[PDB]
Amino acid sequence: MIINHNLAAINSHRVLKFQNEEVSKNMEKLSSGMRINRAGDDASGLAVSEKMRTQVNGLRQAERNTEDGMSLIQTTEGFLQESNDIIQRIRTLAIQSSNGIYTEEDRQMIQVEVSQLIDEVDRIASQAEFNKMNLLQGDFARGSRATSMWFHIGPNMHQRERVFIATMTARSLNLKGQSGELLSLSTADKSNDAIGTLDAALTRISKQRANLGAYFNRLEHAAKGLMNAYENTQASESRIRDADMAEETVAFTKNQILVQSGTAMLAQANVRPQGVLSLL
Repeated sequence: MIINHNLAAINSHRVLKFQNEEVSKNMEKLSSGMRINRAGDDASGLAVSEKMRTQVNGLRQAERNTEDGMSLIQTTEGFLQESNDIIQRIRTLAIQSSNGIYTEEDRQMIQVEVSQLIDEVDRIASQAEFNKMNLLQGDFARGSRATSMWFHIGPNMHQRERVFIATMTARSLNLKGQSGELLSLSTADKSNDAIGTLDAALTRISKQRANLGAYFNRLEHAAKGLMNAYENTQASESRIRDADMAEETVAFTKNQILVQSGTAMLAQANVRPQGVLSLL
């Protein structure tokens, strides 16, 4: 028997060391909880998982953006509500002032309230704000040269939609003139003519409310779609990257038993050449 080299021990050790490497890979997978932990396990799977992680993060952020845009729209509509109520009050006052039983003094008394209400409309226009941004002054109007409002409702580069808000000053409503002269109710004839102007202003405010309502409805649908897409994308990403722990435990236990058996066989092969010494 050859004792200068122990080939059985060499073979047993080689098998054992590669079994130990397999055990280490299993432990990595079990402690992290992810099937892919280093490049090499599945390169294309890792690339697809990273793209899907980008998509998941973007879908969550886009849903948050959609909620924020919803909040902005809701604030703007809430601001328009007060203006609509004020214009309704002014129209009722114009109906009353058209009657012939009133003198000029009573019409001036009505014009006092008209002046206060028109000033309140202008105050709403110039002071309605969202995150230090004016909403009703025409900054986001269709032909505006100041700025534009965009909502980024998608996880990718150009997935954004534009929102237009028109001007609700007493001027775009024709309650204030070019030189700043207020709408007048001080005479019966002018009060009668003021009914049509107030009707047109109510029409403009209603159109603006309809536009914002449509914007909100669309944002609702977009948010529901974004949540559904995010759930599906998380399902796909976890199906590609996350480890199944039952299978991993099975493989780990098998490799542990193999390591134990290989160690026993290495110990057995180490003492094998001791039988030669009986011949010396």
